[PDB]
Amino acid sequence: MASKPIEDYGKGKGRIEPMYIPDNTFYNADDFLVPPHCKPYIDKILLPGGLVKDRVEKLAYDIHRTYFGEELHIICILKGSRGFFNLLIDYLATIQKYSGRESSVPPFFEHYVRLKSYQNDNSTGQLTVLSDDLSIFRDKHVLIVEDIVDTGFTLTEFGERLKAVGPKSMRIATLVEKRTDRSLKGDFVGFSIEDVWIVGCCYDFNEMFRDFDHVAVLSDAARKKFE
Amino acid sequence: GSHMASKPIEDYGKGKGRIEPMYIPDNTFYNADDFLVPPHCKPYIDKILLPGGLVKDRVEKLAYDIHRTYFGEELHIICILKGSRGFFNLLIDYLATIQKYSGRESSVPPFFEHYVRLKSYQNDNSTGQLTVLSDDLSIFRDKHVLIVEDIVDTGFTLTEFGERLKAVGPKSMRIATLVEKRTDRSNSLKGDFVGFSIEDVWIVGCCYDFNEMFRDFDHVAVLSDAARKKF
Amino acid sequence: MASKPIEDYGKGKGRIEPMYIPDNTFYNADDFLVPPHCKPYIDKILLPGGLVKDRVEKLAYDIHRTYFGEELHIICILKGSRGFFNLLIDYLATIQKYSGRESSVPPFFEHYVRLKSYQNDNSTGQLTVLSDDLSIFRDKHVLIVEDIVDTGFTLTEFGERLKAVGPKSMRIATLVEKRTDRSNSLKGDFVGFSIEDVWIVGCCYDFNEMFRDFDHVAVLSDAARKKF
Amino acid sequence: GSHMASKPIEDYGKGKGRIEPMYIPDNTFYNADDFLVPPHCKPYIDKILLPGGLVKDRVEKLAYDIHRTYFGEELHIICILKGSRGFFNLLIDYLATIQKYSGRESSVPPFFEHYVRLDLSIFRDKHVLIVEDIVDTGFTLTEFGERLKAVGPKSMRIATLVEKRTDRSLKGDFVGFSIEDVWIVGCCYDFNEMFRDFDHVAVLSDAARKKFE
Ligand SMILES: Nc1nc2c(ncn2[C@@H]2O[C@H](COP(=O)(O)O)[C@@H](O)[C@H]2O)c(=O)[nH]1
Ligand SMILES: Nc1nc2c(ncn2[C@@H]2O[C@H](COP(=O)(O)O)[C@@H](O)[C@H]2O)c(=O)[nH]1
Ligand SMILES: Nc1nc2c(ncn2[C@@H]2O[C@H](COP(=O)(O)O)[C@@H](O)[C@H]2O)c(=O)[nH]1
Ligand SMILES: Nc1nc2c(ncn2[C@@H]2O[C@H](COP(=O)(O)O)[C@@H](O)[C@H]2O)c(=O)[nH]1
Repeated sequence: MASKPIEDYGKGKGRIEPMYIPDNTFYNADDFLVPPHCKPYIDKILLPGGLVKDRVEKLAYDIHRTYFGEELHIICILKGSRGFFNLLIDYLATIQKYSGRESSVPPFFEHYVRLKSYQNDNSTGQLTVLSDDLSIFRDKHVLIVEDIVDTGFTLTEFGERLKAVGPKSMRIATLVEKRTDRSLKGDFVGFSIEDVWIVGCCYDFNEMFRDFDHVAVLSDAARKKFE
Repeated sequence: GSHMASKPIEDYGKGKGRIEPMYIPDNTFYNADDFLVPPHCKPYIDKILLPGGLVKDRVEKLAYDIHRTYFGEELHIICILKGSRGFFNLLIDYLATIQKYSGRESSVPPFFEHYVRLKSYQNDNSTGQLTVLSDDLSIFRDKHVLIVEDIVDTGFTLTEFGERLKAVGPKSMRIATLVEKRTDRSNSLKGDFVGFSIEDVWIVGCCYDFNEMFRDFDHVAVLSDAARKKF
Repeated sequence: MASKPIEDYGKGKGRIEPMYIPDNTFYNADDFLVPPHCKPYIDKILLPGGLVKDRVEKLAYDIHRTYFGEELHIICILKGSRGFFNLLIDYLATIQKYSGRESSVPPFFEHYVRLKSYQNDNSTGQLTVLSDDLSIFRDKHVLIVEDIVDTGFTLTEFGERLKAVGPKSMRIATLVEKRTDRSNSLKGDFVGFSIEDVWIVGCCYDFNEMFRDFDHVAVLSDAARKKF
Repeated sequence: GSHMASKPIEDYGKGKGRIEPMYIPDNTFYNADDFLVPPHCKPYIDKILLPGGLVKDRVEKLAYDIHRTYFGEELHIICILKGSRGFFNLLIDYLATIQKYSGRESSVPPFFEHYVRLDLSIFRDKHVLIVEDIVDTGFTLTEFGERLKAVGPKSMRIATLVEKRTDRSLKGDFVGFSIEDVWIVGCCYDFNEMFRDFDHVAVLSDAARKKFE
């Protein structure tokens, strides 16, 4: 199951659809443990931390099955928090420890890549991305992990830089994808949500939600407190 | 309810002053294909009522609520004896972690865990077996007691046991349960620390089961016709 | 492989030996998190709780290798929330959830049993606890789980009762065994630690509820025995 | 015997007033057969130095010690981007659980996490805890410490999982273990990715070393 044409990157072709969270749908914050300093800025919860963990477990099972028997290289893109990647790796490590333990099944490799914005030399002057050297990914099966997909610009621009070194396959894992006017889709996606700005778990806003372990929409009270 | 430790014995089973459980509306479910389900349970499960991670987040919040109610007090927790998957094991895990990291409360006796059976449990002294109480409840005289139960459907087991416990004169009596079913029955028993309020349906998964069919199913669901038919 | 002659019960034949803890060998209690109320009764620690967890993970793996692909019935000699059986089952459940053959092997069964034949105390909706009738184990592969083996009399007696219903195989898992001065003394098949003959508290073990929140294992002190 | 945040800056690297680390005597090991080890690692692992569970129990105790020292104060924790983030991640995990279940009695802003390469203005007048996987020569923390002192923090302490008894120097304030002068791998340390899925700590064998050097 690990081979996939390079031209299918960003299409989510043949993927298992994410959990769908309908528009303006939430849980009551009073039903969950929330930090006392965040209470004044949170009244509703989008994704409970426990529901995030159940979907990340399922994505790790889906990933382990797609690459079983193959050497896998997982890239952690350094945008915002490292939260989602850490949780995903923890479950993949546990599954690896038992499923397929009896073989010369080489364990997965982890890699950390940084990005920097760059203005190309063309008549539009539009932005793109510059990466760390990626030559080590030649002829490898690569999984790129990103906290959330919003416009899809980061993974589109990054994707072209990685295509240039000729990897064997390229897929995307992300915790959330937004339904927006704002095209690129992931292959292993946790949730599909409405077009709103979220915080909590691996997301933040000026460190105000650094100890909040559930996902919520950024409120006007938080924007105000801060600004 | 919660809050102040002391509470009139007469309020047992009324859920007075409690923090209301998470409300799960009638006929509301999740897609089983979004979660990890054992292959052998798949023919019997199309929809999930409560994902296992949602169950754990609610148990964490109930452990918080309980700790705040009994802050600075000696607490006796009576667990209706269940197996490894019972609700009391997860609740105790969270209460033990909160207790271990509450440094300012080191002078308060840590909680005491007790096991009860609802029929006469016989034993032999000093033979190292588990101490399970049944006929003699005298150790609870003048103590703060919390009874922990997997689910309140009719609650008759808790009403009958509660009348026996009252006769020894405990200082306070409260109930913790993961799930309470909605009923039109008047004056039905209610818990004080309740995880979820659900429609009156029969559930399996997590601490619940039906002829061992869902012994490794880590989410809660309504017992289906195909599973009822398998027997 | 799951097969094993019934007469080999209690011999520990063909086992993987347990981790050996030498005589008078301890860790400093100041290096670990200990409940303040227990601090006056604990100066040395025998087994840190994380060392207990690493050995339980290894035992679970050993058990999974022995019974892979077979129908397994695990007997918990009744204990509460801190019993060794709960921790063992947590790791066995994880290996089972990710075993590699989750559609082609039957998941294990858990049973709750009393040591002696008392009158059943069962009722509808309550935990099934077996006492007087052990007949469900006829022709089954059975694993009996106990917190610790000292003299071995408990498991010898219970063992004779289970042999009367004719199980397919019988093995024993225990966290600790004691190095007592006997010959032909019962021993387990999946054992966490071999320790010197001393009386222990902490984790699944206790002494008059004094170590109910103590998550490491230690020897029982005279200060502790004095109090009570 | 103190658990208080204030501390003179000139005490940085001296380990003054610390709780000594667990002492692991020279030539003391555990049998590797008593633990779960990845099959591909087995031929390179002669014996184990520190079981993963022993590491976790020591990190939990360090986290408890850290929480008491800064209780009620705003704390800024720096993860030095040198080697693996394994030790920092485990330490933060325990500190976060203690914080979530500790004093819901107001104020005390929860701790902050920061990642530094190898600019510092944000640490002026702050309580700072610098986290490093292991201390060998002490050169990394001596150099970085002089740059941090320049911005004028309120206090500066160090947390590290292991310190080595090298040949006759910098010491941390919250230290897991004291070991002999050997090169280690596994759990939160690695060598050419060879021990990436190994959950316990061992000494790097010459067979492993010679595979790359
Ligand atoms: N906190 C937070 N960050 C977001 C959100 N949507 C996008 N981002 C950030 O913006 C980055 C760029 O996403 P893009 O628009 O390129 O797809 C993401 O990697 C993420 O860090 C959001 O809703 N909340
Ligand atoms: N599996 C399952 N057991 C239930 C359900 N409702 C009640 N029970 C069983 O009935 C017992 C006593 O119910 P109670 O008296 O507390 O309403 C519970 O401890 C539980 O084992 C249900 O929906 N599913
Ligand atoms: N707390 C504690 N209980 C023990 C110890 N040794 C034996 N036991 C208890 O004594 C029972 C009988 O052990 P036996 O001598 O029959 O093997 C065990 O099941 C256990 O409950 C010990 O060192 N500490
Ligand atoms: N894997 C491993 N890395 C070490 C060891 N000793 C030192 N290092 C690496 O060397 C870096 C600098 O140590 P220093 O000599 O500056 O104290 C550490 O942060 C760590 O990444 C060791 O025994 N094993």
